Amino acid sequence: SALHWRAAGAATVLLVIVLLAGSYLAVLAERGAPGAQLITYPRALWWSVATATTVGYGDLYPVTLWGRCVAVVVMVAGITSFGLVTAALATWFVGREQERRGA
Amino acid sequence: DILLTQSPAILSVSPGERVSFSCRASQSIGTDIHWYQQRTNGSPRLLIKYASESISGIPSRFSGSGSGTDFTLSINSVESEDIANYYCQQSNRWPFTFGSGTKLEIKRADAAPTVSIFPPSSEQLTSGGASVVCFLNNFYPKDINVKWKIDGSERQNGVLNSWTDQDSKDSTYSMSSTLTLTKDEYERHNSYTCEATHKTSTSPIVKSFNRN
Amino acid sequence: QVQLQQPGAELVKPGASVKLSCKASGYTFTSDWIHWVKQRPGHGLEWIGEIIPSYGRANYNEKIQKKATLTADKSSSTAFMQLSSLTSEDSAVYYCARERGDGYFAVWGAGTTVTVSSAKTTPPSVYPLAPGSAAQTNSMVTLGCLVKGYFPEPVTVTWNSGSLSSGVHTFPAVLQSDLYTLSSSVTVPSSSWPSETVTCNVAHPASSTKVDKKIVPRD
Ligand SMILES: CCCCCCCCCO
Ligand SMILES: [K+]
Ligand SMILES: [K+]
Ligand SMILES: [K+]
Ligand SMILES: [K+]
Ligand SMILES: [K+]
Ligand SMILES: [K+]
Ligand SMILES: [K+]
Repeated sequence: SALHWRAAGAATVLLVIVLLAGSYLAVLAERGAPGAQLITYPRALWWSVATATTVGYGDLYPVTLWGRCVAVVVMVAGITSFGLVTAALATWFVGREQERRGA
Repeated sequence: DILLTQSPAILSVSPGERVSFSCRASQSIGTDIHWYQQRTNGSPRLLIKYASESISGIPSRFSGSGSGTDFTLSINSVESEDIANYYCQQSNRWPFTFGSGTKLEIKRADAAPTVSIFPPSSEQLTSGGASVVCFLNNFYPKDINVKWKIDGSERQNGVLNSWTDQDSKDSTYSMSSTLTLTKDEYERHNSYTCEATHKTSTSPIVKSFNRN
Repeated sequence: QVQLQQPGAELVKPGASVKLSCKASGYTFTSDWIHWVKQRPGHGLEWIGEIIPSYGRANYNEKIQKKATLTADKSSSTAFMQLSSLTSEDSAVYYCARERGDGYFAVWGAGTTVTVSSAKTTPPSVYPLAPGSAAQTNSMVTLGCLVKGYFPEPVTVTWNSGSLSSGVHTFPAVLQSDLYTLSSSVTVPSSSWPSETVTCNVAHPASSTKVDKKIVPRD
C-alpha cells in the first residue's frame, strides 16, 4: 500500500465529505438572499459535484459571499483531489516503466 | 420575489366531474411548485409536490401537471370532501411564495332546509337571559331568509345570524338564527316563531313554540 | 402521531408581545427547517420566516414589516416565534411547518389563534338545546348546544368526545360587544335518543376550560 495510492484514496473520501458539507453550507449561506436558487439540499449537492469536477453548467450558482466562499473551497478540493489522482497514476506508470527497463 | 397567480379565485363544478386549478409564476420555476389543501378550519395539507409527484395518503383523484410558469392541479371526479381552498407554493427561488388561493365549490341538486326551533335553557334563564335558537340545516342553494315573529308580530331586534361555508359531507349549506332577549322581555310573550323562505318552497317553512 | 404541537390560542394587548411555540417530534434531522406562516381570517397564507434548528440561523420575509424573531431549543425540540409590539393587524392564525430542506412543507401544526385586544379572557357558557314538546319528530332528531359570552376565539366543539362526527354543524361565531357566541348542531336517529347519551364537549384554549354538557329531553 504505497503512499500515492493512500493519498488518492484519502482524497476521494475527503472530496465526498467536502461535497456534502458543501451542499449543506451552501443552502445555509444562500437562503435569505432574494432571488437565490441554491436553496434545497438535493440540488445544492448536484451543484457541488458540478463545481468540484469544475464542469460548472451555470444552471445553479451561489449569489452570496459565503456561498461563494464555500464555492471556492469546493472547486479547490475538487481540483486538488482529481489532480492528486492523476499524480498517483503518474507514480504508478513511472515506477512500472522502470521495471520494464530492468531497474 | 416570485408571484404565483391563482385564477379563477372560485370554481363551480358538478359532482363526479373533472376540475382544474391554475397557478402562474412571474418567471420560469421548473417544476418547483407544490399544492396544498385547506378545508374550513383545518390546517394546510400537502397534496402534490414538484408539480406532479404524488404524495402518500392522498386520493388517486388528485394529480398535477405543468412546468415553467404554468401549472395545473386536477381532480378526477370531484366530491364533497374536496370542497376547500387550494394553494400553490414555490421552492425555486428564495423566499418561498404562496398563491392567493382558490376555493372549490360544488353545485348539487336543490335541497330544502330542515328547520328546528329551540326554547332557551333553564340554566341560562337562571342567569337573566333567554336565547331562542333556530337552525336551518342542509339546504341548497345557500340563499335563504329567516323571519322572526313573536306572538304573531314579526321581530328584528336581537337577531344575529351565522352561515356555514359549503359542507364537505354533502355539498350543502346551513344557517343559524339567534334571538337574544332578557328573562323579562322573554317572560311577557307567548309564542316565538321562525320562518324560512327558500327557493325550494314558495310557502315559508315555519317552526314555533309557546312559553307554557 | 401529531408531529408539530402549537398552543390553541394566545391573547395580547396592543404594544405588547408574545412568544409562540411549536414542539416537534418524529424523525428529526439536521437538514430540517421550521417555517412560520401567517393567515388572517378570510385571507390566504403568508410566509413569515424560517429557522434551521441544528445551526440556529433564521431568515424573515423582508416584504412585510418585521415583527417576528425566531429562536430554537435543541434539547426540547421546540421552535419559538417572538412577535412584539402588535396591533389589530397582527392578529390571526399562525402556523408552523416542518420542511426537510427540499422546499415543500410536509407537515403543519394545528396553528395558534392570536387575538390582539384589551378585552380580558372570558370562559364560554354552554347551554343545552333539546326540542320542544309540540315538536313532532321523525326518523332523525336534531339537538345542539349554545356557547356564548366567551373571548377570545377559538372554541372547539365535539360530540361524544369525537365518536359522533356524521351530522355535526358548528356555526361561525358572532362578535357582539367584546364577546363571541356560537351554536353547534348534531343530528342522530330519533330512536337513538335519549336512550343513548349525546353530550357536547366544548374546549376553550384561551382559558384552559374544556366542559361537557349532556343533552336530555325537557321537563
Ligand atoms: C467556509 C465558509 C463558511 C461556512 C458558511 C457559513 C454561512 C453562514 C450564514 O450566513
Ligand atoms: K473545466
Ligand atoms: K467549465
Ligand atoms: K462552464
Ligand atoms: K456555463
Ligand atoms: K448559461
Ligand atoms: K443562460
Ligand atoms: K485539468
